[PDB]
Amino acid sequence: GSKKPVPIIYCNRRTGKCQRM
Amino acid sequence: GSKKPVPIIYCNRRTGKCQRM
Repeated sequence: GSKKPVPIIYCNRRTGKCQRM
Repeated sequence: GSKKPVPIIYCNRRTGKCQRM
């Protein structure tokens, strides 16, 4: 319940990946 | 100057702040 309610992510173009916080 | 083209940010609710990558 830390990233579910809050759509906080970070896509690192360097590695072409994205995840939630 | 890489986050300009790519709208990659990260708002840390913990500190209630958001910035670009």
